[PDB]
Amino acid sequence: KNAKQIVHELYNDISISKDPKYSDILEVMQKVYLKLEKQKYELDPSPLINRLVNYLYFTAYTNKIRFTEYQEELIRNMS
Repeated sequence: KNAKQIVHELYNDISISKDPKYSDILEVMQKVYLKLEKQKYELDPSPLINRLVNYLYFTAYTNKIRFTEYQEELIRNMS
């Protein structure tokens, strides 16, 4: 699984939720979606994915969000 594939898979599963607590995460991820298509991050998406992974845990803490095991697994894949 490459960066683009995992991000898309997580985005898709989170949007299935239909819980407003995830709206801010989805917002951030759409921007990550697009940046992954760019040249720079095409070569090395690592720094971008690391920022996303760190953002996910930080915001999850701040807003008391819980991810499912299925979602946590995908995040682990990213880290």
